Amino acid sequence: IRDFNNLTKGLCTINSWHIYGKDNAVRIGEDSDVLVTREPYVSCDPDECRFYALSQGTTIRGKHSNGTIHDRSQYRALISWPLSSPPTVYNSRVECIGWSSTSCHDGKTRMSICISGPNNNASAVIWYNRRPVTEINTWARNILRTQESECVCHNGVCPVVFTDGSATGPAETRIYYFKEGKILKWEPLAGTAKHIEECSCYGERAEITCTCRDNWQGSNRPVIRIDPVAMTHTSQYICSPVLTDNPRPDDPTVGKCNDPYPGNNNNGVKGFSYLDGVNTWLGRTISIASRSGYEMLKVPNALTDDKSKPTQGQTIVLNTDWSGYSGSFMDYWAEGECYRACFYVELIRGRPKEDKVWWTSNSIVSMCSSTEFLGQWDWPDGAKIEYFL
Amino acid sequence: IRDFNNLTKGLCTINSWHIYGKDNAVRIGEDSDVLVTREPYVSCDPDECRFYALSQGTTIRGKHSNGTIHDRSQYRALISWPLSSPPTVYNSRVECIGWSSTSCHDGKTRMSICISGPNNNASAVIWYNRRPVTEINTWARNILRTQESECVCHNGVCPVVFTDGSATGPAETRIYYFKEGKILKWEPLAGTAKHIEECSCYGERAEITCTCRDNWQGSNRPVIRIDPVAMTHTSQYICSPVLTDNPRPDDPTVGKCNDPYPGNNNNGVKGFSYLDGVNTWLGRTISIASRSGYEMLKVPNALTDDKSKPTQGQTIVLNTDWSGYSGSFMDYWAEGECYRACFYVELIRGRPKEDKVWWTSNSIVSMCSSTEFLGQWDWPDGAKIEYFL
Amino acid sequence: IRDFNNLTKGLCTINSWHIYGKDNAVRIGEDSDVLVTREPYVSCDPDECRFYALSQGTTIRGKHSNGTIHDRSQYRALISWPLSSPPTVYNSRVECIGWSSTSCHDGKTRMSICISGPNNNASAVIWYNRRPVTEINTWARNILRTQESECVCHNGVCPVVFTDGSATGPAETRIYYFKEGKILKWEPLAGTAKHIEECSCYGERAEITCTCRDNWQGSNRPVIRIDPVAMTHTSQYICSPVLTDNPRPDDPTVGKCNDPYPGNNNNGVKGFSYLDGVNTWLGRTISIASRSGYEMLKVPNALTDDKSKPTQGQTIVLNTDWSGYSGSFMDYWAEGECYRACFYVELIRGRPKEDKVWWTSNSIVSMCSSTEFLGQWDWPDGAKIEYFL
Amino acid sequence: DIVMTQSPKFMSTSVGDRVTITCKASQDVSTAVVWYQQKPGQSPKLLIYWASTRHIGVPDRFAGSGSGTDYTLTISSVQAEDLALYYCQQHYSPPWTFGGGTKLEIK
Ligand SMILES: *[C@@H]1O[C@H](CO)[C@@H](O[C@@H]2O[C@H](CO)[C@@H](O[C@@H]3O[C@H](CO)[C@@H](O)[C@H](O[C@H]4O[C@H](CO)[C@@H](O)[C@H](O)[C@@H]4O[C@H]4O[C@H](CO)[C@@H](O)[C@H](O)[C@@H]4O[C@H]4O[C@H](CO)[C@@H](O)[C@H](O)[C@@H]4O)[C@@H]3O)[C@H](O)[C@H]2NC(C)=O)[C@H](O)[C@H]1NC(C)=O
Ligand SMILES: *[C@@H]1O[C@H](CO)[C@@H](O[C@@H]2O[C@H](CO)[C@@H](O[C@@H]3O[C@H](CO)[C@@H](O)[C@H](O[C@H]4O[C@H](CO)[C@@H](O)[C@H](O)[C@@H]4O[C@H]4O[C@H](CO)[C@@H](O)[C@H](O)[C@@H]4O[C@H]4O[C@H](CO)[C@@H](O)[C@H](O)[C@@H]4O)[C@@H]3O)[C@H](O)[C@H]2NC(C)=O)[C@H](O)[C@H]1NC(C)=O
Ligand SMILES: *[C@@H]1O[C@H](CO)[C@@H](O[C@@H]2O[C@H](CO)[C@@H](O[C@@H]3O[C@H](CO)[C@@H](O)[C@H](O[C@H]4O[C@H](CO)[C@@H](O)[C@H](O)[C@@H]4O[C@H]4O[C@H](CO)[C@@H](O)[C@H](O)[C@@H]4O[C@H]4O[C@H](CO)[C@@H](O)[C@H](O)[C@@H]4O)[C@@H]3O)[C@H](O)[C@H]2NC(C)=O)[C@H](O)[C@H]1NC(C)=O
Ligand SMILES: *[C@@H]1O[C@H](CO)[C@@H](O[C@@H]2O[C@H](CO)[C@@H](O)[C@H](O)[C@H]2NC(C)=O)[C@H](O)[C@H]1NC(C)=O
Ligand SMILES: *[C@@H]1O[C@H](CO)[C@@H](O[C@@H]2O[C@H](CO)[C@@H](O)[C@H](O)[C@H]2NC(C)=O)[C@H](O)[C@H]1NC(C)=O
Ligand SMILES: *[C@@H]1O[C@H](CO)[C@@H](O[C@@H]2O[C@H](CO)[C@@H](O)[C@H](O)[C@H]2NC(C)=O)[C@H](O)[C@H]1NC(C)=O
Ligand SMILES: *[C@@H]1O[C@H](CO)[C@@H](O)[C@H](O)[C@H]1NC(C)=O
Ligand SMILES: *[C@@H]1O[C@H](CO)[C@@H](O)[C@H](O)[C@H]1NC(C)=O
Ligand SMILES: *[C@@H]1O[C@H](CO)[C@@H](O)[C@H](O)[C@H]1NC(C)=O
Ligand SMILES: [Ca+2]
Ligand SMILES: [Ca+2]
Ligand SMILES: [Ca+2]
Repeated sequence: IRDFNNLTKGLCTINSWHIYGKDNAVRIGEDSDVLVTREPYVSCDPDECRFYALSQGTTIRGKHSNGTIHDRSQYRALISWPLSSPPTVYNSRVECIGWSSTSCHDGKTRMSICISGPNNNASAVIWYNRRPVTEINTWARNILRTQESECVCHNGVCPVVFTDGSATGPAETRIYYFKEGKILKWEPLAGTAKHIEECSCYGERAEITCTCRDNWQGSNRPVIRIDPVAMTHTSQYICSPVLTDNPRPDDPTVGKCNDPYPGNNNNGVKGFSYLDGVNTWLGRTISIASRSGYEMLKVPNALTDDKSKPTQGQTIVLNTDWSGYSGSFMDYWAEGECYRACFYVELIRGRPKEDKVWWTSNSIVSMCSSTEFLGQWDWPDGAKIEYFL
Repeated sequence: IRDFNNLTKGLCTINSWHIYGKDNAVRIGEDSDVLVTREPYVSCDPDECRFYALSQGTTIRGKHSNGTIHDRSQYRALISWPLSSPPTVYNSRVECIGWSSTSCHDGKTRMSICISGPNNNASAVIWYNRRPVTEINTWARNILRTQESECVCHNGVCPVVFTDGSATGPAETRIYYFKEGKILKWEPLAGTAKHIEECSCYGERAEITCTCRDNWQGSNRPVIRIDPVAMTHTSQYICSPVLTDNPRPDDPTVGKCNDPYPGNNNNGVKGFSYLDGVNTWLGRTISIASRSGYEMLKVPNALTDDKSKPTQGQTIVLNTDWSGYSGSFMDYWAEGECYRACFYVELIRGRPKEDKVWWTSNSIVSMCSSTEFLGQWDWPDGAKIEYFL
Repeated sequence: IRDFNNLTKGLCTINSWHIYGKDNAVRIGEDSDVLVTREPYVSCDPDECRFYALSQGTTIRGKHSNGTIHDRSQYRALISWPLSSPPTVYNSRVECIGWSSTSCHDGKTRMSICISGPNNNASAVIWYNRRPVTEINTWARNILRTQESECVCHNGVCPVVFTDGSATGPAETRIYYFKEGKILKWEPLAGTAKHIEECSCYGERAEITCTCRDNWQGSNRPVIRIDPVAMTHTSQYICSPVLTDNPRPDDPTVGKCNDPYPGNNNNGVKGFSYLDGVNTWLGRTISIASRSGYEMLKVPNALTDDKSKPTQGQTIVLNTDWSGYSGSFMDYWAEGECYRACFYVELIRGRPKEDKVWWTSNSIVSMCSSTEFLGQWDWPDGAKIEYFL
Repeated sequence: DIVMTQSPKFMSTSVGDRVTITCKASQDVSTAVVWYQQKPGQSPKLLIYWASTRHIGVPDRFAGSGSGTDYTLTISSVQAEDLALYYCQQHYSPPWTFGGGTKLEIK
């Protein structure tokens, strides 16, 4: 718009899900100059919504796609392209160079942060209106990381959650408040959460909600709620027995609000949730051991009630199909009474599970929320690992 | 424009046809990253006209083009691209995800509706200004379908005809009136028509005409005329003995206005007509059994007089060449006294008739109307199924 | 902007370097329609920054890339494309035709000069607002050459340094002052420098600094400082013992301000420096014999003090990796107190050193300056000469 | 190649009565079955196409039917002159394959 954005609405009644975006990137990339990506996401400008994702600097088909299972390198770069077109060599815009990103638009223009570096000496640089403004060098010296999906801004201020430290144990997570590229302040993570990675965040009624990842001990997901106005936050867990991280222990009868739920240590998968009282919906893979299938569950009050079991659901990716990372996003500039909630599901094709090929790319699926009850379909990446041989 | 459109003119004198658009998509797609499409069409913005068509999510040449004879899947998507350029991976805009579409622009911005789903649990989502606004879940639960060409809007209101039900027998066809994405009302199909599929529609003098497809028993085409202002419609058949559907029984001496004309049950092909009194022109394939050839015939008063035989004609695609689907469109914002009438002809290349290859794509040919008598030429897709082997 | 640019600021405190741009052009060009280039650079419009470079008129992979080690021909052309995207056939803009360029934007629009011709009868044509305005035919008749990176303009006036003559001995170097395409005046090179090639220039506080190349006898680099306002210049050498040209004699204890430093005659490599008193930083390859590695060194007062040895450094390209040409650039329209200093490093892959292939292309790396101390990483072109066999 | 199979190959009906000649494709051919008639020592005459559409001017007493892989031609009020060989053809995808022809004896 030509004015900062204020999250003035609340979420709309989430009664079912309608497909919003489909990539088909790996299927088309078997015969088009498509980029190998991973860690995908979706963010909207006032003007348009786009698929964002971390490039690997090669095409699926090019011989340099070999060994793209490695997450970080100097060939990675946050890139961006039209809603539902593949991430083609000829239509991707490079947003900045790095192997961890987050990107959001504040009403006036957008902030993109790409983190780069060796693991022991990494730096974040905060791009604003496509020029580097601020940079933040490492603080704990072992892999500074961030969101992996869009951030949310209220009146110029965008909280961005960063973790620096070990994924196996206590790490230094700090919440930074930027406004227009400059750091307005930062505080350290406070609350009952025990470890923070890859926070999926959305914003309503002047407040920001982030479902993150507990990599050390959590199988239930930790939640940070940030007051963008007062520049404070808190962190608790999702009480619900409906465990949503992956791999996970099987779901209990009663769960744990102020602590990690035991069972699968040193692992996770980025994930999201829509926490709105009765209108709460959660999403987990269907498999407890692997990233196969992805499903949405209405679990009224899952944040707060520690025996909330699901009342309505929706199958998104079939359990005989692969999934991966998920994250929240909304089109904050779309017309209406409220926020249409939406999310995305990375579809990881490649190594390690499908190691007949040596690349790891992924596809993207997006859905937004309908007040209706629309019927459901499953949405497969779709490629046959056998035509690339 | 920055204002709704009102169909204030009438059609111009249609005396012959001048080529408006040529794709050559399959010929160029034998060595370019071209998309496999079908169900093509053409719609105009105030600003520009574009070729629209349902993508299959693969390039002609890529190994995932195999089995694109199947009409619906989760890899299909309404895409769009420049007038007469091929539907390339790098220049297609994805309008929405689904396997049945219709798209029109109301003077201010455009409406695109993509239908998706399993056959027994499908949903329509109505995109307006590139954001999902309304969605409509199925009503009869066996393949909800719609137009397959552009819709027409008068003062914000766009009637869109949908059928849900069996293509072999009575089905639930409803006319929906949208304005700006929201449903203003909908009524059920009323009149003497017996089944409705794929209505080709154009608009003049504040009224909307739709030549559709009778799939159950019709070999003559059923016609819906919709008052966009009063939000009502009626349906009768094309009286003329000049049968225009395909396959068809051979044309009679006298025909049938208020009923389907007997002979070829459970079949058709989407088709169009320009019904304007003396200035009526109809179009049918040249072959009665197959989709080969396409020709235009001036048949004065074909809607109403049931012995109207053609007085002037024009060969568009040669009978030794393939055709396919046709549909109407006009550039409602073009300058002048009247509406230049135009249409398109899908050129289906591939399976099942040319099964030496396993893909089904198509090319597009467009023509608009000249007051002149311009001489004629035939317009072949042009590719040799033998260079893809 | 819609107004000429005045260099009103000074450089910012240069304390470390943050990556600004990465191409990965050769890696992606092993399976995308990428152009073979060399002599790359980066210039900014008010609006955006772009990678510029001299095309060779072929793709890496096409059979006409063979013998692109030759510098000049009629297939070369100054081309331009998005920050950090590869120089693709489908996204390059041809700026003009020739084998030596320089390009800069004066606040209002941009000047591009491409030099062309046989070596004994060459001509420069100065394009302004994408139309040829002025042209300058040769003066010494043996290869008229120029900058190879962006020029700098103050209030309409852009000094551009040209050399015409022998690279082995005295040559006719003239400084031209253009304003809007027309020549405002030109003077001949004056000062203690002995030969001038490929001047890297940046601008601050109404003055223009150019670190050039001494091809005849210099291993220390000659520096031209041009008053854009008064239309005068002077030339001295970089006093510092920290020799920065390549190949070079090993660095001494005491150096030479007003003369070339002896040791390696008839050779160099285009290079740059940021001369700002204590805040001076220089850059040289790491190897004295070859273009491998590239590193930045803080050498306080290196212009003037002839025993200045480095106090802080930063490794940019590893000595086990290839480098090539470097040049300065800044985003003169970026917001703030000062000029963020930046540079680029051409990464030459191909013949002659890697002659297993017959092409010579290159990649590009860009970095800008941080006031912070950000940690360092090395940035390899990245391709494996073995996958092109 | 889609194989069309006819059995039996000889059939006998009385005058004024009915006969049903079965034809059978070896995969779903989507009603794209043509029936020709070859009157003893003459050309074939295209009788019906798309399983039931009569060509120009064959009398409505020739009725065809079918789905999938099973089609049939019925002749009612069998004239002494319907004695001929009846042939099904497939008209869906190349090459156009025929059935063996069934001979109709009049009883
Ligand atoms: C047209 O479309 C509509 C709309 O989509 C269709 O209706 C929808 O259809 C859905 C399927 O019928 C239905 O969802 C279901 O809703 C119930 C509530 O009534 C919900 O409990 C279901 O979720 C459980 O079951 C699914 C599989 O069906 C599991 O994948 C899911 O994880 C849930 O079970 C697991 O978690 C529960 C909570 O802890 C446990 O109680 C349960 O034991 C189970 O746990 C095991 O597995 C876990 C992982 O798989 C593991 O971690 C754990 O440890 C345990 O081992 C399901 O979502 C929608 O509500 C319904 N909506 C509407 C409006 O009707 C309609 O059918 C379609 N029509 C046609 C003709 O097709
Ligand atoms: C330069 O260009 C100009 C402009 O194009 C040329 O002049 C034009 O040329 C056209 C061809 O000469 C001419 O069209 C014809 O117009 C007559 C009216 O005068 C019209 O009847 C013709 O249409 C019938 O014939 C064509 C084949 O020629 C058929 O394809 C068409 O379907 C029409 O016949 C079928 O339908 C009729 C209506 O029911 C039936 O009466 C008829 O029996 C037939 O039916 C059978 O076949 C059907 C399917 O094919 C089947 O369904 C049915 O069951 C039956 O079995 C034809 O359109 C233009 O009028 C003329 N225009 C002008 C301004 O001159 C000019 O020659 C060019 N000059 C040069 C030097 O080349
Ligand atoms: C996280 O990142 C930070 C930030 O990058 C890291 O700290 C930085 O790390 C740098 C490496 O430790 C350090 O740079 C060094 O700084 C010293 C000054 O204290 C400087 O002298 C060094 O430069 C010389 O040495 C390098 C190799 O280390 C040479 O490549 C360079 O050319 C310099 O030596 C050559 O030139 C000198 C000047 O004439 C001569 O005195 C010397 O003899 C030598 O000459 C020979 O070789 C030449 C070509 O190679 C040849 O031409 C000549 O003829 C001779 O034969 C070096 O730059 C940064 O200052 C430091 N910055 C900060 C803020 O700490 C930190 O370590 C990282 N942390 C982790 C955990 O990894
Ligand atoms: C690139 O892919 C190739 C095959 O496409 C990989 O090949 C293997 O390389 C290892 C050595 O690192 C050998 O032990 C295997 O036997 C090789 N197999 C084949 C089929 O050659 C290769 O490792 C990949 N990585 C790199 C860095 O080249
Ligand atoms: C994809 O195309 C191939 C050939 O390009 C198809 O191949 C046939 O597959 C069937 C089994 O479904 C075999 O009985 C045929 O003999 C195969 N022929 C050849 C030449 O291999 C294949 O069916 C197509 N579809 C899929 C889903 O792979
Ligand atoms: C183009 O590349 C080819 C190989 O890709 C070069 O081939 C050599 O050409 C010279 C003659 O000029 C022969 O003596 C060598 O034996 C050739 N080698 C091969 C492998 O054929 C060729 O020189 C390059 N240049 C041109 C102008 O064709
Ligand atoms: C945004 O929010 C702040 C605090 O709620 C308010 O004072 C400001 O005027 C609002 N501006 C806009 C553009 O909504
Ligand atoms: C459009 O049509 C309506 C009804 O005919 C009329 O009242 C309105 O003013 C017209 N607006 C435009 C832009 O033509
Ligand atoms: C630019 O500089 C000149 C001389 O310093 C000054 O007179 C002129 O007004 C300035 N214009 C702008 C746009 O800064
Ligand atoms: Ca965990
Ligand atoms: Ca029909
Ligand atoms: Ca030298």
